[PDB]
Amino acid sequence: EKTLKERFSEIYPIHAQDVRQFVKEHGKTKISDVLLEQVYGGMRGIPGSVWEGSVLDPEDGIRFRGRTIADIQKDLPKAKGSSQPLPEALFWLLLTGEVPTQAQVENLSADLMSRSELPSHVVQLLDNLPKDLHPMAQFSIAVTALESESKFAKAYAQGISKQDYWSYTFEDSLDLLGKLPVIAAKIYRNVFKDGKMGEVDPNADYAKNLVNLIGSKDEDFVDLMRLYLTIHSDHEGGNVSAHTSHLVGSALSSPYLSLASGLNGLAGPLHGRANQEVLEWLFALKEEVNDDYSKDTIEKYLWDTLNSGRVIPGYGHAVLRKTDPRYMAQRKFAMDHFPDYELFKLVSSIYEVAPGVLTEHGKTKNPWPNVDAHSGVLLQYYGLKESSFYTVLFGVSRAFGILAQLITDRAIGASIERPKSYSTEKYKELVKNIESK
Amino acid sequence: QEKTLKERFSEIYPIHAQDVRQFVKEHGKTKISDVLLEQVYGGMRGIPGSVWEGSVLDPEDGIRFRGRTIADIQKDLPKAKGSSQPLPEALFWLLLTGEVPTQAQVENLSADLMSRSELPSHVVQLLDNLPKDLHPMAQFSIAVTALESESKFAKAYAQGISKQDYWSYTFEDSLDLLGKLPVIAAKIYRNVFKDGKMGEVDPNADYAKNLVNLIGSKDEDFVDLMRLYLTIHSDHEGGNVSAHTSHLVGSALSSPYLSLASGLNGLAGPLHGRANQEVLEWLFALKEEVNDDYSKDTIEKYLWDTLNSGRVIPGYGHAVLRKTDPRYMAQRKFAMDHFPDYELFKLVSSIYEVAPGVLTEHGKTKNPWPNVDAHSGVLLQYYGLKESSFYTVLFGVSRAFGILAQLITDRAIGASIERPKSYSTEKYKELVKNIESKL
Ligand SMILES: [Cl-]
Ligand SMILES: [Cl-]
Repeated sequence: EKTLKERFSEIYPIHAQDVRQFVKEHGKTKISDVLLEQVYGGMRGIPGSVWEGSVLDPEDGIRFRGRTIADIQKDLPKAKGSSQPLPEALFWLLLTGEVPTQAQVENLSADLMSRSELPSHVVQLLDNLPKDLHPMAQFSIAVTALESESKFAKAYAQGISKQDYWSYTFEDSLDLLGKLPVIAAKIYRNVFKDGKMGEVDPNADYAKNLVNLIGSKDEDFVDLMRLYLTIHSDHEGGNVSAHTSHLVGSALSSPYLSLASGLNGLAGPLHGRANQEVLEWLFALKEEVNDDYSKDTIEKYLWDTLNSGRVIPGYGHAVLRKTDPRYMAQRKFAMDHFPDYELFKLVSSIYEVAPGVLTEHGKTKNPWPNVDAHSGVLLQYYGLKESSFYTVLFGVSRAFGILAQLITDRAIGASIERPKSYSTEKYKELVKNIESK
Repeated sequence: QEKTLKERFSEIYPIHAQDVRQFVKEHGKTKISDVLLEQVYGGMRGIPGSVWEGSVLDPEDGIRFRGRTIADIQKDLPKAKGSSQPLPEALFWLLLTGEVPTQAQVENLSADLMSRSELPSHVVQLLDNLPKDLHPMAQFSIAVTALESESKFAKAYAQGISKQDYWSYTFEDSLDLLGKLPVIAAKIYRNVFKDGKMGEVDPNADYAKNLVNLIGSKDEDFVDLMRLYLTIHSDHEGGNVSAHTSHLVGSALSSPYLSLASGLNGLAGPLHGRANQEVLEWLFALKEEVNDDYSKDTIEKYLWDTLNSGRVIPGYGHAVLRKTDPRYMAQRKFAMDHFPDYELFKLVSSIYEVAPGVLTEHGKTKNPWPNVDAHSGVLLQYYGLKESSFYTVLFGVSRAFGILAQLITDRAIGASIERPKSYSTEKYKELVKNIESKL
């Protein structure tokens, strides 16, 4: 059977020619306006990214290569005896657009584990960093330190042609992905435990390797991380982390510098800590209700929150018109594994009444929860109680979607992202000249 | 006593914010550009997608810092005593406030940066243990990211400050970071290319002098060159990859450390921060081929060969600027006042005398004039900075002035998070087809 690289080598030329023909025959078609309020409002609504892996369906939720969450939960290969989709199977789908067989996933898992040994200088680096340096900073530092191994950087310096960039980008990406669970686990053991990691089982999959090194053999913990790392793998190219990695990657920086930069954007409080924000709100709610998850007590707390200008964290979509299927997938996991967990029963009680209160409030068009409203409770259940580590887990997942698009961008020879800038003084000049024609 | 940078800026940004607010409220619906399909598939070239106050490129007069040309800042900005060169700390004041600081204000700002220049021990340990084969730019952004433990904005945000006070902690982190950048860069240079031994910071020295001192020199002509170098590379609009990257990461409220580190990683890209080294590599190849013959006949032959072979003359040819880069002329003048007999400079000057006419007669170059990158390497080579894998670190030590100036301004006016919309190629096809069917 074909490997991932072999199958992608047959698919990318078709995509590259299709893109060139598409732009040649339709490049002059205007697809949007640029209003002054958009360049001053973070380019909101501007089509400014070509991202193949995932598209947000406003009616069915995020779609990975046309597949919904229910689609990948049904079609993607699973580990033996498990019901959860494997994140490396989704990576295959993101990169190629095709569903891999069972044997292709396991061979890809084995290939990832064979690339998972951290170089000596990275282990030394991480063991000496102070514990009060945030794990996301330690995360992107470790990723940057792997640049000495970059096959793409060496290939560029040795005059490799542009049409061969993808191959070394691919190898760097798989080299990087194999070491991400080891880096994340090393940071977790050093900062929060005794600094002792296990060893990488070469037959373990991506998620199982991360959980084992973190320090558990619980198969239910392994299944949760398979679900977690899958559903967080990709969400369009407009978000800060995806856009940052594409931007740095478009100047031909290696996957290591592109992922490290994307992680720093994911570290931003407005981007990657929605998980932590929900959990702090849950604990602040739990301290005043004291096991009372009744309809009246929760609805009163929700009305007092909505009437005080605040919002319910994790609720209210801008575009999605129903409950995030990623939220439902985590809800099914909790109901099958620990339905009587107090922190879940609190989350479940909010889900039972919060859509109705937000609707009655009338200031929320789509009163439904997202993935971040349900992820922290499951992590807490398995002992991942240190929320300052949650964005690291987010980064271990989203790196799949980030590196898939990075490989694709080099395969088609995507150009450097360089828009034009003006000062406010100059924008007032441009606008004055336009409005007086 | 005169106002500090923080005190003067705190008086200026409320005016800038109200002007931005009223401008967008009245004119927000005005269309300023189109988005063609070839643009979203072409890196958004020509798209207005950034608000960058510090610098704007004047197509006739070169890059302007808050309206000031290179000649303007050479005249108006304060200088170090006995020196004719502009101080980068002075340009930073101008980039942030739009106003020219006094001599005493620049000196107190230099002293403040030096008081924050002490690297914490875990950064010293980290840099010393990094292997020599790890690229300096990678070590540069690693060390900057390691300083995140000192971030006052990160600690204040977690405590729960108001949105109106974001800029204040962003400002402090930015000055804390600026003070340590010469130390980080010099430590890297000693460890990778020298004996790993470094001097101590002089609390009375300026930003460029501290950098040259720790690298291992006290030559005043070297210090003056670095004053000029760090000044003219400080900022160049907001569309370039490193400036755009730091704005994008900063728009998610990441600290200046993570924002600058991400910007440096973009600057490390071969298509962004290596024009200086590309020109130098091409200069050395010419010298080997011409056997040190720099005659007009010999150089013009080599230039026609390069253009007829389908290649470009590195550093020559602007897309917009219609004359020689004033930053090139400022560097040409420095060499003629310090070492006009240097052979490598005579090569650069010999090229400058004949390349514009050759490119013009060749007829394939609209603006056949050299940029700042055509002349920076030869100056760095004269004073012993011959390790070209270090030039982008020096570029970053300068460009961080403009990056951090805009990041402070972004937080002061509460700039929104940059988040455009993406589509797959399949969805773009459906979008284009529906648009064309209605035309
Ligand atoms: Cl985002
Ligand atoms: Cl650029």
